Amino acid sequence: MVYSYTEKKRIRKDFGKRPQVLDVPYLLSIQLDSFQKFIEQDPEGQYGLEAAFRSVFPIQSYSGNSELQYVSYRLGEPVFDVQECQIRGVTYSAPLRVKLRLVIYEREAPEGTVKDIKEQEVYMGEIPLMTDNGTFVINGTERVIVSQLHRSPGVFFDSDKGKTHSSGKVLYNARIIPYRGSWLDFEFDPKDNLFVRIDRRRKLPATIILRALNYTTEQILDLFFEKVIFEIRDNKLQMELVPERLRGETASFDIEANGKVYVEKGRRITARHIRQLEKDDVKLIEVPVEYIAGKVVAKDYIDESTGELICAANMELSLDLLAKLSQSGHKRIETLFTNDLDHGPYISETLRVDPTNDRLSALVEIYRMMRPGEPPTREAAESLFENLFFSEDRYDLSAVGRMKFNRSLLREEIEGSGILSKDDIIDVMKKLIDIRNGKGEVDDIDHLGNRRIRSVGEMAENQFRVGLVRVERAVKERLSLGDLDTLMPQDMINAKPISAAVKEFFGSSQLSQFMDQNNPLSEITHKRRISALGPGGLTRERAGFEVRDVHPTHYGRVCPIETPEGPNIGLINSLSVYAQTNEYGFLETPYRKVTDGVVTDEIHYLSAIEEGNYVIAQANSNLDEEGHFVEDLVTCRSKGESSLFSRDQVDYMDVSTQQVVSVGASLIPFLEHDDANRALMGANMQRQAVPTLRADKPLVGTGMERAVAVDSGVTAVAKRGGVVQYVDASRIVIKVNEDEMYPGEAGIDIYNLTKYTRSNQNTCINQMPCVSLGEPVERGDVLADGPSTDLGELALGQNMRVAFMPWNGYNFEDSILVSERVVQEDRFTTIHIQELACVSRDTKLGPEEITADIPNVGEAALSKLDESGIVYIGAEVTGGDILVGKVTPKGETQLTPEEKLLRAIFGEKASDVKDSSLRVPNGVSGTVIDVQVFTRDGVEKDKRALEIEEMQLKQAKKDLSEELQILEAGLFSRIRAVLVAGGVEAEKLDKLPRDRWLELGLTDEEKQNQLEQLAEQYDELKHEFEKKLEAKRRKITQGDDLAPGVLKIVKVYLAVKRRIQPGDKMAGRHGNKGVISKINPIEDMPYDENGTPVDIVLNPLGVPSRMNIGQILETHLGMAAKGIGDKINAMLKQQQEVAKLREFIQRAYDLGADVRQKVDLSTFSDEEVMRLAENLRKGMPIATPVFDGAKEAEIKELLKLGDLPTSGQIRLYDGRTGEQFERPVTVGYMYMLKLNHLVDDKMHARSTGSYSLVTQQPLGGKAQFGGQRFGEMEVWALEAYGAAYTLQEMLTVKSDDVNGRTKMYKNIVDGNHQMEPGMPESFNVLLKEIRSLGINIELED
Amino acid sequence: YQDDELPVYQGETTQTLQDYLMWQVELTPFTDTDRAIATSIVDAVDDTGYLTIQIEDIVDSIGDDEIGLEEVEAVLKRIQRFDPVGVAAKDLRDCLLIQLSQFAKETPWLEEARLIISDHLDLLANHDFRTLMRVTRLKEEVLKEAVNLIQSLDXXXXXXXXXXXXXXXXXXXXXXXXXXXXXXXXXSIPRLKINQQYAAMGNSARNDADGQFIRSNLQEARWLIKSLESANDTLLRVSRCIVEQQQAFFEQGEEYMKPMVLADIAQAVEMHESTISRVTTQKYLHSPRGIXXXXXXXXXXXXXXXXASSTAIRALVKKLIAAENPAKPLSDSKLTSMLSEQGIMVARRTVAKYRESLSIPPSNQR
Amino acid sequence: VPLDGGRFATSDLNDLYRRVINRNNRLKRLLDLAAPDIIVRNEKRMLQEAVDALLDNGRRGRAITGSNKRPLKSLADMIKGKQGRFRQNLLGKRVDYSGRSVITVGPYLRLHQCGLPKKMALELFKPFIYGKLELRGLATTIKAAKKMVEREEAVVWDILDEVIREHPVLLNRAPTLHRLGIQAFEPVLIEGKAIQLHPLVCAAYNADFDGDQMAVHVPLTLEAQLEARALMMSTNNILSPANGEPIIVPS
Amino acid sequence: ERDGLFCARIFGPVKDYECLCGKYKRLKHRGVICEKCGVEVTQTKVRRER
RNA sequence: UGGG
Repeated sequence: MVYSYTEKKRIRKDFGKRPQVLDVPYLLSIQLDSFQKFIEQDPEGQYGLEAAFRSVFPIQSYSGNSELQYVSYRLGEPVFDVQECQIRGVTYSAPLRVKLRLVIYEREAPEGTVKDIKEQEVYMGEIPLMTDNGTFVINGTERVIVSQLHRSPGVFFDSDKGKTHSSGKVLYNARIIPYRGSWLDFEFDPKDNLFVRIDRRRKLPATIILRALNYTTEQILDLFFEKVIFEIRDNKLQMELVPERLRGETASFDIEANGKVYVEKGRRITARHIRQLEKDDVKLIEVPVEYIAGKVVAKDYIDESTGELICAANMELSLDLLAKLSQSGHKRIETLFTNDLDHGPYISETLRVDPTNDRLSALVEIYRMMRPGEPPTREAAESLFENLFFSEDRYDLSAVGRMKFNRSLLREEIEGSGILSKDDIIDVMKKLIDIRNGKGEVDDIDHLGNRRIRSVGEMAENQFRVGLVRVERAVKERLSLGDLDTLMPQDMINAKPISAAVKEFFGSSQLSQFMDQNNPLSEITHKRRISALGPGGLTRERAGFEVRDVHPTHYGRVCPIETPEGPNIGLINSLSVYAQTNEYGFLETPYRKVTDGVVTDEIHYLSAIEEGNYVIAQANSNLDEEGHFVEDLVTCRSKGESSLFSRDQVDYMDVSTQQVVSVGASLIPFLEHDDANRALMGANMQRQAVPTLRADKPLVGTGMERAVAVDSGVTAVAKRGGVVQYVDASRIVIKVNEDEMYPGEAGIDIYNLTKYTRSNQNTCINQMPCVSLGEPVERGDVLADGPSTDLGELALGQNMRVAFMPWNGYNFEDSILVSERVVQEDRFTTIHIQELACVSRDTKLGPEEITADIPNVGEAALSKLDESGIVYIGAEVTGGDILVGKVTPKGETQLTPEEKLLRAIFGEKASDVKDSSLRVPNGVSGTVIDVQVFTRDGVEKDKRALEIEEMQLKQAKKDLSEELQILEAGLFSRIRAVLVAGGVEAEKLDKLPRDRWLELGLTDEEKQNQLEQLAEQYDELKHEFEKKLEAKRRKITQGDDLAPGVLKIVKVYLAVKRRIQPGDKMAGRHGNKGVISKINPIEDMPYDENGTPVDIVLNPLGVPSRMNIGQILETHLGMAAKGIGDKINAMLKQQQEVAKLREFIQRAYDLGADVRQKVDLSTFSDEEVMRLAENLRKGMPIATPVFDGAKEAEIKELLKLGDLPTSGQIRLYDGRTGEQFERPVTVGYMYMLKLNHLVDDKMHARSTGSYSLVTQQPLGGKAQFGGQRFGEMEVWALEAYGAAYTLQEMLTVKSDDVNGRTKMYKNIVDGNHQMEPGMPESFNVLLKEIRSLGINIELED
Repeated sequence: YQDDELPVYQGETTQTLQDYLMWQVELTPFTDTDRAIATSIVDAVDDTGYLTIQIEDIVDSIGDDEIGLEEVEAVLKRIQRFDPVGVAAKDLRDCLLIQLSQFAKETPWLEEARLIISDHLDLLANHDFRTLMRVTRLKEEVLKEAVNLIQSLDXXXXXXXXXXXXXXXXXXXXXXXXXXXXXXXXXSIPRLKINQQYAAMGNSARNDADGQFIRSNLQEARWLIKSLESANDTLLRVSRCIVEQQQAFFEQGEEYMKPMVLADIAQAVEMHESTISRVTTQKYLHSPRGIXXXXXXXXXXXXXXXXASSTAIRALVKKLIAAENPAKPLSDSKLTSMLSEQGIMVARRTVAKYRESLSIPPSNQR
Repeated sequence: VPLDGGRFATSDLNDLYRRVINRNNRLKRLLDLAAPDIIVRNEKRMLQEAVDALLDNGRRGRAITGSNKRPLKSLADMIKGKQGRFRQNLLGKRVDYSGRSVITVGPYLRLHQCGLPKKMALELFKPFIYGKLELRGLATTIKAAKKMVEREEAVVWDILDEVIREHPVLLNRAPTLHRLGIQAFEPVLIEGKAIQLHPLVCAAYNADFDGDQMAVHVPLTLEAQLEARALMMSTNNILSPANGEPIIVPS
Repeated sequence: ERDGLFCARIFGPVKDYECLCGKYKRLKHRGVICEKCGVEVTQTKVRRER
């Protein structure tokens, strides 16, 4: 335990205090999981290639009876690896093999085929592959794609907030949104009528859209309403009783029931009389006539004598109609309830809005009402109805639409057809009215349970589907006139829409951009990101208010801390450490089951809807040995709230406390002691850190750095470890142990470490061996460390000794002062790498050769150039020196003696060729690293291109011969065994070459078996390794693909060193970013009683205002951190015995209460104690978890172990006057960071640059020499001062005056200092732009 | 950070900078007429900056009214020094004379030889020295540092230039050979025209106006689409048909070339000559040789019944006169007889001009 | 502005002219042809939409390009900039001699002075440098003095010291609100890549030092130096014209 | 092209004082009409004026 | 994407 083979070198101290149930996962897995979902064979139809294949296929031409049947698919092996394909600048992809067969139906026969043709498929498209590090390599780029955040398809009931007409009326609408196709919306107007909006068109009533569903008015009222039974016959005039349906009522007359009084006139409507009359059983009783005039007939009743009828529905009656309907002979007439308390009259007004009760008519008004164009032909109405409404291809809800659709309606089935049925939208309408009736709740938009994310797999599947349908459109047309086509699955498929669709999506998009190469943490947080943008998207500006606010469902899924500030606030987010994604695309978070009074160790992942109903315990809570709670009242959360609950009322447990913080902010110790916004800045500034020469371990830390560094994929992870054989800077090999081995071929592990290589930000990356020799390796090891990594631990910055005071007022506001010692020690130094390219192209005048130095240039620049005009490796190029020369011929020379005389003295070219060359720009100084030049097939390479081929061939042969050497090593071992078995000549047997001629015949069995088998193995391994070496050599040298117009490409790399300077722009992880005002010498820095000056000094003024207590705690805990290491170092200066050092180390690690760290000495025997001591000589890596920290008692005790003053303050003396400062001073060690922002590129100071051809103004860009900008508020200010000439020179002469330039400059050279203003050209531009219009403007004399 | 469509904007190209001599004269402290005379001088400066017109033509073109040549001459010599080591003055002597005046003003054997070599006998000493070594009185290799110093003396101007217009062909039309057939596959093909029509079709139904705009927005757009997609498809089909006709009709790999009347290639597709000959003007061809769909359509009767036009003859004639003259024949008629021995029926009178043409040293190589 | 990669590039507003002239030549060629009235009415409508789309892009047909889509631009949007005067005129000009560096703060350089980087120098003052090089007789031709500046001889540093001594240089920040955001100070050459600003004046800029950049301008001629020295000197004006309570007060 | 946008003749000469079809190159010829077209000599800054 |  607690080994890992790295950790035995250096131990971290953890304060613990709470256990961790589950380990941190791979944490990139979900990303790869998406890729793992895109490529696989799924018979069930899961999202991937098979879903699009079964979606588009089978395909058939119209009335041609020809079908195509696709069967599965297959993927081939890439032509290159990651390294070589990244170096050559070629995209990294894989071939696509998807088989399909052609079937020709029989002519003029039912359900028959004359012949079927199954042949091999044609090569189409290229599908890239996601690297093990999680990047998509295209054109030599990292190209990390960010996941998308959007709303899930389904039904959304919205209250809209109820403010529309200002009259204070609530309006409940709803939106059914499918996955693809037209969106359907239902809305209420203040008129209290139902209206329908289809694809944001004009508002139409809900009756005209339902009328096309073949529901008659009687079926509409009978289906969508509950009619009360009423019958008036023989003057009785009685109705049925509705005690439960009728609550409140107004009685205008006495109501008696079965001869007994029931409700008196003006009687109380309270539940007393309702229950009194409800207890007794009363049949239908008579009522007065006045109650009928308020009722409305539901169904359509006709007289039995004659055929005519009265209207349809939604029409009241009169006292004169009772004679007609009573004389007609109708015994019973069903009428709707006509009672408004919770319910109310609806849909009646909508019936009154439109005349059309019929499918044909309503189809006409919906057709012509939608499309402004050609009126309906009665074909277009049905074609747009069936095509735009539910259909197989156009309308698909699939799993999210059907699942959320059935869940919103409380339906039992979780699946169904991909299209809506007739009763589905009717149910949406019934519940939709039920929301207005007062029953039900309004779903929130910001609620995450309805908010779904997508990944690269589903989007790439969508684009591949769009391309495959785009081809499917063209395939159907060629099958009609094709008749019999030999080898049909060959030329009938074009790969241009496929490779162009997927190559266009991966190549260019707003969700696919360059990965940040600075630090591994910026890579991890770059690969894990949430964005509301994308194809459905939320673009910007709009929809940005409530949505940006924090919602309680964001607790254990997205980190509230990390987010950019000004533009993107509330949009970009970061997932939690333990957060994962469901198969359906929903985020869940784990919990810990609690049964009875004990807490079970099993975990259960819950979603928002699942966790909302149950109760989850608070993060920090005590525990017992059996798992019982110490306190009865436990803080918990039920629904959207928090409060105390009983020990038996809590369902689950929060497990770890870090579930609410992402990986970037998980490296901030004592997060509770810093402000929320300042920690938001601290997590942002730590991602911009630039790596340096040597990474120093942080004294104050967390312990998440290990999983971040090993899971970032930057370092070298050792697989199937074993005894190390050979080590080296660029190569490390390991001999695998015999325990885990694959039978046959033997072989050992080889590792090629990545040397200095250009970045996207121009920085450098490197790897160095962490092991020496003769030590084993366990699986899951770290062989090398990438940039800003130390022994597998992630150190992205360098510690310093902080002193808090002002020093002679040199620190002002947030600024900082640095000692010269930091500059002398080389700390805070970075290296950049710049790529330079020169192209040679074939023009109209013929090819452009690169050779024969440069014309019209002295030998000064020619001495540095050779090998066809390229610089040597290791040369230092400064200034405007030409790195690569080039000659472009010009053949326009004709005749006259001046040409012959010009060619007499000089000859050769005689100035017929231009001097254009690479021409390295100024402001760049450094040496050369690598020559990347690419050449063309059959262009007769020559030059130096053969040297790199000899290097690659020598390397491939050198590292290739090792495995073979092992092959005949073991082979000669076995042959040695069989020759020693009998007739052993001892050393003489090894002295004779060629296996001593196979030891003659020896025994007969070995002569017919062992000898021929041994020679067969020798010839097989020999010729096999020679064949593989020849194929590899043929693989090294290959013609590089390039454009038909380009001839040859030259690329050379440069390196530049950058040292710390007053430009500064440093930062901490607590949100503190200063600048360097002055660099003081060591003599001027304050020193303690021992004479040790402080390295860095900060201003305390920012501590109370910015509310950062983690800084000071980091300084004191840094003192207690380094003091112990100084004790071990002081003990090692005297070469103390292993016993005393063992007692001091063991006494050092076991301190503190609890901390649940059981690591202890008296285990490692002899050495490895002195190794870890020599490792911790510099300092002790104390690790502090995020939400579990240390305390003042632990800091003071651990500090008193180092004999340091408990108050954390030490006396200091002045470095100049030497006087003692009044009051003590807090000293410490804080972790310091450098930022990519430097004054090297931020200084310009333009004098006279190039001018634009339009408006005669300078440009704005640096390098191309921008003149910055002079704005409107500046003219406002200069008008506030009242200076006419100071602004007058800047408005005209310095900008828009053509003659003011030359004449002004001429007056300045002579020293006249005369203005002589002139007329601006931009005003003339405005003049002409107005003159183009019919408006005339003219100056006056 | 891609900013959607990207800048894609007019941009106001800032390069220009053909001649800065105007900005140089603008800073020269002239009085009154010297500025106008200087502007008259700088206008006649050639792009090469070696020999510019005639000194008398300037003065005759000034509209003198006195202002004799003694002034404008001092303006010449005056600007030539402020020039980048020199400009114009022609004569081919004044360039090297001014370049050596302010360069050094000392070294071993600079001015002593430079004055006589620059003054006279230069053109006589350009080919070889020989007897001139006895005229200059120098002994053996003493002049090696002199002429060696002149070699570095060097077109006098053309230092600034700054002409980014390199004029590249790029793609255009391509052909390929394989499986025993060197047949072009029309190896361009953006497909944008094809793609745009397909893509634009989606665009027509995307107005989202509610005005329908069936009369103007819908029919006109459709017409434009038919009009541009049909025109691009017809142009691409004509270019592919002409590229295939010229491909199959003549083979580049085979030695020599076959003359094609404009009519034979026009008679293959049965199209008028002007239509195809106009298509072959600005359209080039890219194969794995050289770098035009115009030089491969050269027509000539070759003036013989036994065989090809002039391209084959011209290449052959330069391949003949290339290696020849072991001694110093310096002969064109002998090349016309050797060419006549193959049955080409060369006149041998106009043969030299053809042979001489296009950088050939003949007949001045004698 | 033809590009070598894209051959001849055409502006979005250029196609409107060839479109209106195209439909105009169609209407004129088809007019005298003596054709039915429906076709010539359709031609009048197409030309009407063409001219109306040329003058005003917004509303109406809002014609869309095939390749780049977008509404493109018409004369109404091409007036100036944003369809204001702001971008290319009315204080939209970039002038010259501007800023672009970081600001620092020393506890020296009296309140009328500011540290000017010596590398930031030698460039803004090039006209003065050439003037004094031609005045003192150390050179003759302008190109010779240009080579002397490019070779940065030690004498050029002394002459530059003579130039910068009393020559004022005015400072301004990027989001200037009140008038005190832009002032005029006396430069003093300092060794470094940044500018040292007086601390007490920083409160007038309402900024802090995180490494913020700045804007710098150099007045030319003469009267501009008198308007900078007599007005924008922070030693000349203290009381802010808002409260009347003093500013630059230490903190 | 003649009679077109930014055409020669009207709107001014394209390059320096040169004229079409190689006539009246520079300098002493100012007021004049070219043989083939109405091209005249100008500083070429008139492109904005016309 | 990022800085005030």
